[PDB]
Parts: sequence; structure tokens; C-alpha cells
Amino acid sequence: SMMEINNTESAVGMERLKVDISALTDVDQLLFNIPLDIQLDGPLRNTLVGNISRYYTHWSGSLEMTFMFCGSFMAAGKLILCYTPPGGSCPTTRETAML
Amino acid sequence: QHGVSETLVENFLSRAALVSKRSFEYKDHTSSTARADKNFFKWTINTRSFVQLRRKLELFTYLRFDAEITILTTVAVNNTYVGLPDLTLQAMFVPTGALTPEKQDSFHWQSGSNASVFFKISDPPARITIPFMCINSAYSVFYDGFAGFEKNGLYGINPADTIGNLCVRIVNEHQPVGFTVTVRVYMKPKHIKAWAPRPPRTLPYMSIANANYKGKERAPNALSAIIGNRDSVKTMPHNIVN
Amino acid sequence: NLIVPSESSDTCSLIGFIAAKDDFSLRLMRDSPDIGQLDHLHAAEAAYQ
Amino acid sequence: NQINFYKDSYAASASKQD
Amino acid sequence: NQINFYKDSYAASASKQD
Amino acid sequence: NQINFYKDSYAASASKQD
Amino acid sequence: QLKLGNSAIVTQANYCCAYGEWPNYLPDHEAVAIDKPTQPETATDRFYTLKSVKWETGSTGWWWKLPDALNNIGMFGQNVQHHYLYRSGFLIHVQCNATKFHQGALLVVAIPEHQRGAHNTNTSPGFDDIMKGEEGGTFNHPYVLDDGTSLACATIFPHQWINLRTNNSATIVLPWMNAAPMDFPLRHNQWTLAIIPVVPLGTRTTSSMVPITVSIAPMCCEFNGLRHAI
Amino acid sequence: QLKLGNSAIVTQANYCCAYGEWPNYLPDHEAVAIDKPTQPETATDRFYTLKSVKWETGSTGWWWKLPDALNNIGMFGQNVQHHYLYRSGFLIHVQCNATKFHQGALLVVAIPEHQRGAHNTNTSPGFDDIMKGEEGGTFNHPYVLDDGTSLACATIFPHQWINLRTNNSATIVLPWMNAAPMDFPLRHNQWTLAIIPVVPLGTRTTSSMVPITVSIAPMCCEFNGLRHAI
Amino acid sequence: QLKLGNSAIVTQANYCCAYGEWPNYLPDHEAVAIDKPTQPETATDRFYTLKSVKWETGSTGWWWKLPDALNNIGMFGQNVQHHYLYRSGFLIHVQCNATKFHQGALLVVAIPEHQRGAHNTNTSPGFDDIMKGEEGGTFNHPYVLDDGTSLACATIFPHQWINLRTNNSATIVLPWMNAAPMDFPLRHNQWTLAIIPVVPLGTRTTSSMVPITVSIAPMCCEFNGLRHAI
Repeated sequence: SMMEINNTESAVGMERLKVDISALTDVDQLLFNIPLDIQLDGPLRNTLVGNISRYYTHWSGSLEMTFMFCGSFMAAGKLILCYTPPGGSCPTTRETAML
Repeated sequence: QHGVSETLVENFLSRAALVSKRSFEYKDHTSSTARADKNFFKWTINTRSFVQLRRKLELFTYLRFDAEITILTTVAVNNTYVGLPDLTLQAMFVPTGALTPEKQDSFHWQSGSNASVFFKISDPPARITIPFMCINSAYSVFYDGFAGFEKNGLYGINPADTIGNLCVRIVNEHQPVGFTVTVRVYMKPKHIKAWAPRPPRTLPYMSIANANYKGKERAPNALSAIIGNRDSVKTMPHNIVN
Repeated sequence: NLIVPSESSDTCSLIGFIAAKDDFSLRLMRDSPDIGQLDHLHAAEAAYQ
Repeated sequence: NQINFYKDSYAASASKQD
Repeated sequence: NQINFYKDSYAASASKQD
Repeated sequence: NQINFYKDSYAASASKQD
Repeated sequence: QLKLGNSAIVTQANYCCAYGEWPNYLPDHEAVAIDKPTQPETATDRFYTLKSVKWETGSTGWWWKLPDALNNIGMFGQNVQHHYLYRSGFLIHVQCNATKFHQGALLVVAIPEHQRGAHNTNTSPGFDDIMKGEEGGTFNHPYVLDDGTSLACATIFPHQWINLRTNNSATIVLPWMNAAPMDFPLRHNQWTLAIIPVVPLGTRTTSSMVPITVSIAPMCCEFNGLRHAI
Repeated sequence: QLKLGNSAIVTQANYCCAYGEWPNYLPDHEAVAIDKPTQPETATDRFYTLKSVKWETGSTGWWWKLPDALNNIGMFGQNVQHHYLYRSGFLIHVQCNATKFHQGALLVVAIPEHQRGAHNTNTSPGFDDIMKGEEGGTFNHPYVLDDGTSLACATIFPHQWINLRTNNSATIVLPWMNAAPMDFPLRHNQWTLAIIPVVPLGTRTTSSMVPITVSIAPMCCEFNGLRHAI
Repeated sequence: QLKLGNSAIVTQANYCCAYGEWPNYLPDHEAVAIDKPTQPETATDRFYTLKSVKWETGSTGWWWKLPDALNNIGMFGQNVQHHYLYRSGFLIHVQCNATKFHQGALLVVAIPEHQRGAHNTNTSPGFDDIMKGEEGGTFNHPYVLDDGTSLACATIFPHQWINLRTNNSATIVLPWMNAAPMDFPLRHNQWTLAIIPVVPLGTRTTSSMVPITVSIAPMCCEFNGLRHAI
């Protein structure tokens, strides 16, 4: 079920589901980060994994993020989807998070 | 190697949740108004008056359960205080649209065929089991359509989904002081077969007759913003700072 | 990078899903904070009247 | 729990066996 | 329901077996 | 004491058998 | 190729057995009415193609309630008006294509028992707000699916995605979804084909009036209770 | 898919066993040191992704000496600084893609023992001219591979081609290439990933800052001679 | 001889399996995380020797919380900062010797989950009062073990005695002592090596600055949740 990663102001309604990535003139930039608290408020709250888990307190098991790209067929590029186990800050540069 | 037995839908929905609550007066109703409860109340048994059991049962399209109605009657006094009475209550089960009584001492409470339950306040609460009484093979929780063959019917309200009426009265006569008798009904659905899971409702409810929506004025659970906002898509709210 | 030609829109969108796996588990059931009423709903008296 | 002293099959406890 | 701890045969429950 | 008419295994009496 | 009746669609595909169930006729042990229901096989089990809706930039969504979209079309609509009961599955095939320079996503999602809700009022939706007919409807608020629920969790329903990058079609194969074996068609809609711009149509090329064409084939139509038409 | 450790790259592919050899640990008959070398399997054998370099029109080339690119990154860099010896293969995956309207060619070539040479002087290259680190280097004269040899014959080395027409990735899988079984990492570089614009980036569309991203996974890391870090 | 890794201690001995349990790796049925935890065998399972503390006349005691003593030392400290989880036993060897003319006794006692308490206040001990690091701590009130309990009953814990008459070493071999299989090292300390002068150092000879040296070898280190360091 869809994540509302674009849970910002000036994202009204259906713009909250999608994440607008663009051509960046810089190198190795950050696009988005996802608060992973299933139990708490955030982009995972209004999900099937999140609305049912807020009927509970203790949870286990792995998660499964599917990122569906919705550009043109001529649009080519690459991304890296770093999962950072907790303990430290949210990593902002790419060299920190690919570890 | 973790047990998944708590997320069973038979365990998920079978919480005896509050479905009805009326504090009605218990006094001389010779000079009261017509809208007020004259020692009795009818209740069309629906799952929808309280939003916590409703959102759980609106997770599914079709539900096949046996309603285990538990009726908790509790009593208070409306200058001086005296002892609480041991009032006997009748909770007669009337079907959907059948004749509900118009008085406390009317001759519909004789229960020649209706299922009644005569219970007291100082007893344990009256727990009855109302069966799966839908004419269809499941309760249409959401009913896309209309009941009547004419075009004036109510949208979403299938009378087959409707359980029935729970006409509850106090068997005792009026006493020289007025009491406030609050009757809380706790329905525990059981033997539950659940079909076609749905999106959980995010916006707050407006009415029990339908699925209208307004949302909060701001996020979270607003119309234009269900999940509460943050600064940017690259801004972590609960970020560890050391 | 995101590299598009002159006739493709540069503002491309990602939809992100999340599911669980077979090893997922939940316990210690509680009420949902996602819903909650401060008054009775509309026509909740009409279920009695 | 196997206690059902009623003549009706729906009157039993919540069948939480899965 | 098979509970009849009385010595009289009419004192049983309503014989709804048909 | 062997009386446990609940469907949960933790709901039994204190297992004082040693 | 999806050939139902005399209709056909040359496909190149990925379909969706909705809730894992294929449309079949009513089995005789789950049958209720004492008379044998008529089964107009090749006359109704065929692709009934609705109007095309303009897939624009500021589009919100589209919804077709079934069989309310089909109560006036062909030999399905004549069997609907002449029979009191029916039991039909559906093979919804949604056609929407564009160039390799267009971007966009479609949540082609089929909603069982889409009890709608009106916005910011306690009055229920009337007859004219629900039973739109062949023309279909338009989502007032697609982000909450017009019933206070969530679009984000709408993939619990039988859904297919038309990502205009990857594919140009969505095939959802709906079984009979009712608590009752048969039902009255003119006052009830078991399914609702919801077509929703989650990612809007965007391109830099010359603008083309890109439509979304919907072909709905009923499947395994039973009909019962033959009388005069309405 | 190239899944090493917790790292992964979803690939669609054509790799290169360099000199036909797959990276393996040091066999015990070719082992030299008397103590058992430590093998930090999932902590080091994973894709360490360097910075992306801007694949421009007037670009000459890029070179990353291994493991000099990785002596300060992750648990490979901590094992390098805390151990006197090491023996690692490498799985270089080079990411560079563009549209179907861009042209260009990459000689992604991995050079064993790339002893560089300075141009137009008799002085040898110093320490700062060779051990650039994670940032890598840039070819002063790519046509002669900065050592007087030839770029034309550089395909004798383990190489892969990123022709932006055909493919968007190069995978070179390097074994341990040394005369010695293990070596000191801070003063020697066995391989050198050379990425070279043989055919430059050209298009007529809107200009995009096309990068070349380099993911280098060490493979079968041994380490020996544990002491304090440097 | 206690040889762990490349470290060694030539001993002459009497060790202590703490609660009768030897340190082992996490068994796969009691494992929780789905990924295989890394096991840096010879790099971490070795004697990490802390500073020596001056065993004086007016000394009260010393406490080292584990692995807070070792979160910044060697390849254990680099594995701690780079991995979210860990599961390590410990082989504490405490070195303290003197002449045959010195008297004294050491209650070298390893306390599982030493929740300290501050004296004469209701405020809990802060972060800086607990997580002292490699330097360790000093008992404010050793007679009550700084938590209101009793030193007299502290032998219920895994303990060894350095009676400077009899022996000059204490070896306590600690297993993984947690309710959880693995844990976060930077915010929790499962053990606490408490070294306590029950009988103080006394002699009539020339005064020597007698220290207590502590060698703590982690044992059977697992680590899991690899990410960047902190």
C-alpha cells in the first residue's frame, strides 16, 4: 500500500503519495528519507502495514518497500535505496548511508 | 517462530465493545415531554454508534458474526441521597421494523414470542447471544445500493444488515425519587467469517447512516492531508541528534 | 541522476509502497488512535428514536 | 474451552482455533 | 442440554429435538 | 488443581510443581 | 487475446483474478431460486466498451459502478431489464496508452461495495449521485476514495496499475461479489471500477487529448425472474 | 541481482571474470603467514559506492586505484588500518546511463599495477600524485594511459564497455593480482579502475549533468597482522 | 595459558564460568534477526587491557561497565560503532600482585545489570555518571554496591577473590547476560566488573605503587545491523 512520503505543506491531497524527483545538476543528492516508525505517525501510518499495526503495540518481522517509478519510458536513471539501522542520525550524504 | 494467533479476525473483532449507551430518567413521567424516555428505550441494533468498533468492522465488506449482546445497567440518583435500588430490567428483542412498545406498562412487553431477558442491576450483566440473522450469507457492512424498489430509499442502509431493535425497559414501577439509569450495551461479535478487506477509514465519521467525511481542519487526519506534515521530503522528524 | 530527453517531463514521480513479509507479527492489541469521537455521531439518536 | 450446555450451535464461545 | 438432576422426567428442558 | 477452562495457556494456576 | 463472445481484444497480458476467484455460474447447491436461471452465454459475455474519458492534467478520477454502467447496453441491458435477478462476474479491460514520452500512473482499482459519502454534509448521497449510468462518475476527493477511507490503502482491493512507462492496459477479472447469490440490478452495484490519476499525465511534447477507454465484459451471466421490461 | 553482504544492485548482467579468475580466499598451501588471517565476510564484501564523476564533453578520464579508493570507507577501511596485510578481490560495478538520444562509449578497464608516469619530466610521480584516495584521479593523457603505453591496446587488460547505445553498466570482477599472496595496503595498489571517454558524450537534447557512479565491492577479503590503527 | 586471538596471558589458573555458562554464539533457533550476524573471531575475541588503577590504602573500589569499557578500543570498538547489535561474552582477567609481605583482598565480582543509584537524592544517575567509558568508575559507597544492596551478599554474583596471600589473578568468564539475544551497545551495559577492597592493602615494607590491571577479552562476538559509524 502506498506511502505518503511527500507529507509536506503545499502537497495537497494526492500529491502526497508521489515523490517528484528531478534532474539534478549536483552530485549524489538526497531525494527523500522515510520515518520508519510503523506504530507512530509518519508516512507509514496510513498504510495497510500501519493502520492495522496501530491496533497493536508489539510487532515483528521484515518490511517490503516497493518503489514504483512513474516517469516516461525515455526517462533513464539510477537510484540507491539505503536502509540505515538506527542508533545514529539520519544520514544525509550518500557516502554515509551506503554503508 | 512467532505466533500469529492474535491477529486472527476471530480474535481481532471479538472484543466486547460499547455499541449503545443511554442515561434515561426513572421517575414520574406523567408530566415529561414526548421525546424523553418514559422508563423505556428502543435501540435499532447497529455497530455504528461508536467509532472504535465501527472502524474495525468497516475493515471488511462482508461479515458473518453472532452478536453476543451484553447489557450493563448502572444506576445513579438525580437533593438528598438514599440507597441505590435493585431495579429489574427487561430487554426485549424486537426484530427490524416490528412493533416496539410505546409505554413502560404496555402489553407488548408480555413477550409471547419475542426474546426477552429479565435481569437486575446487582446481578452480573445480562449476556445474550443474538445469532447471525441476516437473510444473506453475510452482513453487507458497506452496501453500495438502495433498499427500496422506488428511488426514495436510503443509500447504504440494507435492512438485512440491520440486527433488530433492543427495547429495554425497567420492570419496576415509578418510585418517589428520580433515578438516572444508564444502560450500556456491549456487543461481542463471534464465530466471525470476514470477507473482502478494505482501506481503514482515516477521516473522522460524521453520521452513522452513511460514510460521509469532512476531515480535521489540519493534518493529521485531514481531507487534503491524512498524515501529519513535516518540513520537506528530506527532513527526518524524529531524527537522533548526538 | 534523472536523465530525460527534451520531450519527456523532467519532474518524474516515484510511488512508494510498503508491505510486510511472511515473518511479520503483531501482538498486544490496543485501540486505534487513528479514530476517535468527542461527541455522538449524527443520527445516533435516530437509532433510538 | 469446551463448555456449551445450550442446544444451539451458535451459542458457543468464540471459535479462536486457527 | 443433558442436565437434569431431578428425579422427575417432566422436569427436563424443552425437548426441541426434531 | 487441573481446572483451566480458558483457551489461553498462561491463564492457568501457578505452576508450583517441583 | 481476450475473446469473449464475438468481442475480442488482442493483448500482448497481465490480468487479475480478483481475490483469486474466476467468474463461474452459480452452483446448484448454493442456488436459491427454484427455477433454472437463464444463461445468455455469447450474447452477454462480451466486451461492452463504455465512453472514453479525457485523461487530462487536472483530472481527479473516474468511477463506474457495475452493473450500473451496463444496465442499458446490448443484450446484457435487455436481460437486466427483463429479469429480476442476475449473477455476473466482470472482465474489466481498461485501455489507456500514450507515447514513450508521456509519464503517468493509473490505479485501475475495482472496489467491492463502494458505499460513497458526500463531503461536508450529513445528508447521504441520493439516487442521482450514485446511479450515474453508462456515463460514470468523477471522484470529488480521490485521495480519500469519496468515503473517508484512504487511497493509499486502496490496493487491498483488486487493482492493476497502468504505468504509462511500463504497460498500456489493466485487466481485472471480477467474480460475483455479494452476500446474496443473485441480486436486483437496478438498485445495487456490487463492484465499482475506480480509475484514478495517482501520478498525473505529464509530457513536454505536443499535447494529445489522451483518453482512457474502458471495456467491461460481464462474465458467466445468470438471469432469473423473467418479466416485462422496466 | 548482485547481492554482496547487505548491499545489492538489481541488474538486468554481463560481467567480466578478470583473467578468467574468480576471487577466492588464499589457499592454505599458498599461505605464508603462520597465523590464521581474519575474514570479515559480510562486513567488507559489499558494494562500496564512491562519488559520481561528471561525464562531460571535455572529460579526459578517471582512475581509481584499489584499494586506495577504499582505505577509509566502512569496515573495509577499518580492517585496512587495523591489519598489516590484506588479500581482496574486487567486484567493480560501474553505473553510467543516459537517454536513448545520448551517444558515448566508456572503456571501463581495470589495469593491474598501473605504474603511472609524469609527462615531460624525468621526476617520478610523488605520493600525492598517486595515492589520491576516495576522490580518484583524472587522466592527464588518456590516449597513452599516463604511462607511455597505448589506449588502443588497453583492451588486453580486464575491460568492459559502456556503450550508451547498448548497455548502461560495466561489471569487472577482479581477482587478487599480486606477485605476493598478501600485501601492505597503504603503500601499494594492485588494480586501477580506469574509466575513459573513448567516444565523448554527445546529444542534441537538453543538457543533463550525466554522472558516472562507481560501486566497488571487495571480494573474499582476508586481513592479517592485527595491530592499532594508523 | 589464556590465548585468545593474538593476545595471550601465561597463567599458572582458577577461572569462573559465570552461572556455569560458557560464552557461545547465538544459536539459530534463538536467533531473531533475519540476516546472518557477522562474527569477527580473532579481531575481537582477544584480551583488551584497560588502564591500571592504583590499589591504595584509602581506595574504595572500581567498576567497569561492559561493553562501555570497550566501545572505543580496537576492532571491538570499531565493530561496536559500525553495527547496531552485538552479542558478546567476556573473559575478564584481573591482574593484581604484590610481594609476600603485602596483605589485602579483592572481591573481583562481575555484576549483571548493575543499575546504580545516587546517594541521598531522588534524582536518578545521569548519562555521565553511568557511561564512564574506558576510564571506569569508583564506588562512592562500596559497602552497599552503590545501589542500596549489600556488599556482603555480592558473592551471589559471579565473583573471584584475589587474596594477595594466595593468588594474584582473578578470571571471570561471563556469558551473554541479557533478556534479549542481542542489544544496542551504546545505551546498555549487561555486566559490570566490580573490583572492591574488602581487606585494604597493608604492609610494613617500602611503599610500592601497587596497581590493579584489568584485561577484558570479549568472547564469541556477534555483530549485526551494519551501518556507518557514530
